[PDB]
Amino acid sequence: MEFMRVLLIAGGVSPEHEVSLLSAEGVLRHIPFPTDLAVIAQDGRWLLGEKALTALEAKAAPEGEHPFPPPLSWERYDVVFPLLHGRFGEDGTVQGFLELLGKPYVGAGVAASALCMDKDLSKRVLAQAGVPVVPWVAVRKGEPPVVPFDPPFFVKPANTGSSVGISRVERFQDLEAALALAFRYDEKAVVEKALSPVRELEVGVLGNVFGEASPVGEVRYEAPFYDYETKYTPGRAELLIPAPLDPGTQETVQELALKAYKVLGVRGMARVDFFLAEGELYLNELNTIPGFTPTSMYPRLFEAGGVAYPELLRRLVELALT
Amino acid sequence: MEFMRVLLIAGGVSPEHEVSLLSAEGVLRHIPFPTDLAVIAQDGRWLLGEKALTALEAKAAPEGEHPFPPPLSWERYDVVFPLLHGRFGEDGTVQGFLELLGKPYVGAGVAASALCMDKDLSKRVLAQAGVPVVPWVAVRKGEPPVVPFDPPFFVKPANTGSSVGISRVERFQDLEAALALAFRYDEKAVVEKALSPVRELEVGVLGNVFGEASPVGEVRYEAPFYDYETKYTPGRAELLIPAPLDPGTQETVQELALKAYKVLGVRGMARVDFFLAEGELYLNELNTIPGFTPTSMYPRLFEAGGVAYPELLRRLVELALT
Repeated sequence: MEFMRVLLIAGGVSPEHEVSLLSAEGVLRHIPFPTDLAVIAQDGRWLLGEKALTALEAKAAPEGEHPFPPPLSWERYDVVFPLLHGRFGEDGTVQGFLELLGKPYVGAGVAASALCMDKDLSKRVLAQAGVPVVPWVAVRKGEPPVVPFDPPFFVKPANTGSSVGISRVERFQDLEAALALAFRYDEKAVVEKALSPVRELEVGVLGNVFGEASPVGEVRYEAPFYDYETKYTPGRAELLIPAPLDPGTQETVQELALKAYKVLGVRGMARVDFFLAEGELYLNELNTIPGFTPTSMYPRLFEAGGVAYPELLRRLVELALT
Repeated sequence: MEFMRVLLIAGGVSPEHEVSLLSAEGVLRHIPFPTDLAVIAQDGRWLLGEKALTALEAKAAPEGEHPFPPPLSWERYDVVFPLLHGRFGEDGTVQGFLELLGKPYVGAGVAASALCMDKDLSKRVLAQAGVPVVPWVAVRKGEPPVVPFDPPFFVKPANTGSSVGISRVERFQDLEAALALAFRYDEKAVVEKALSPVRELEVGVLGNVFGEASPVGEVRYEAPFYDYETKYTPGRAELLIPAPLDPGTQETVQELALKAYKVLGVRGMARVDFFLAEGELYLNELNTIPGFTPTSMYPRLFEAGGVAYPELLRRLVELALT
């Protein structure tokens, strides 16, 4: 039989554009099938063929040669891997386009993608299904906010990512300004109760609707410091795998992740992020297209779960076709 | 100033293709702005310019000349009215495409469109918000059904329309076959408790998120009969406007419709259908792109609400831009 052909799309117009491009190099090298690359420049225009690869020589591609509907053959590929993050990546827009093209693609479908990107709607569905989430309330522009809890809380646009337009309100006197800021990115915002101390845990899921979970990982912040020999050392995000979790908590994180995954009907993959506070777990968010770089959590979690990077990529493609 | 230019897209690949095409003639004649037409043939291919208009000469267009991404200028229009129903019409796919094109369009966005087309997810959100819906349960292929109620119930694929793949189960012995049928159209199905007697009411909403409601209408079936003078007379669907509703029930139907509309963040319009049984109301479904023909309920409801057909069309375009 002939080789199966995959089309990798990377870059994107969201602020996570550089993270995406960074993943491409790794996906191209390890995907177990011949793979072509197409890049979406920060300005929305696409780069195909030669220009796309050259684009991988930089941290970002503000270029763009082809206006949206790119002159791409599409018929030459069995599956499309839209490795794009946030707005115009994980929100169902690209998925919708690919559906109209009749092309099988990696990851969540239109409904699941759009839902998971809306902080309000996703939480409503999860709460309805019995999954714990942090107390929240949605607020729309023009509408009087009615936060049913303490002043320490986050305010953020409902359908965005990368922490853009987000504010941590200390006093109601600031709530007004915070919403006005958020509304600059989405007419709908959400106000979530800020927890403290709290720990962040992340788990990966692989499969169509009924998936398998990876071990649990923890995201820990390392403050900058003055080292005895090297002197100044910058702050850094530390990914702990496996997470130092007590007997039973790991199992509960995994069950909640898989349950939420099944309810929302997610396909292919998802990195589910949680908050752990006072021995209590809270589903924070589901990411249908998690970062895929070597340092990235999702691939490292499954590596610890016994699934090699190339194996992970191969399974994602196979799931797209089933 | 120059005339504003609108692009009407009609037809579609869903079984409601003929209903859509039928609307086009009426929209083209009454939309208060110069409007161009593009038709999506039943085979998925598009018809532009001259061929599109000629297509309006028949009840259906199985033709199609241009493969999906049609050679349409897009830049020549201020707003796009995708008057397509069901699958590849109201499910967020076309909406996603238009978003990537940066084109303002009539009706619900991607999230709301996909949600409203999923019978399971939409009900979960509505139940979460306190809106009454008929008891239901979602069942996925391979999963053991666990219906928490009586045997008389409907079984249907979760994300389809036009009543395709639907079955009315009389006895559990038939449940098996029913799901197998539904799964032929969607890996996820829903089992809803069938009510009886029950009446069907429909209300229209117009606006972005916070809308205004039209008067309430009732859908009544007229059985075929032998007339004294004309003899045989076929069965027919009777649209009663206003619906003969007791004092207070009309007001409750309207409140629930507007509340559901606001929660789901629907934009532009929606025809909300309800079930009335034992003095109890149940939100049946929200249709983001309701039929738009002269006999159609949505336009007639707003006509009764004082909004002329041309006025309705004009407002839909204005909302797309705000």
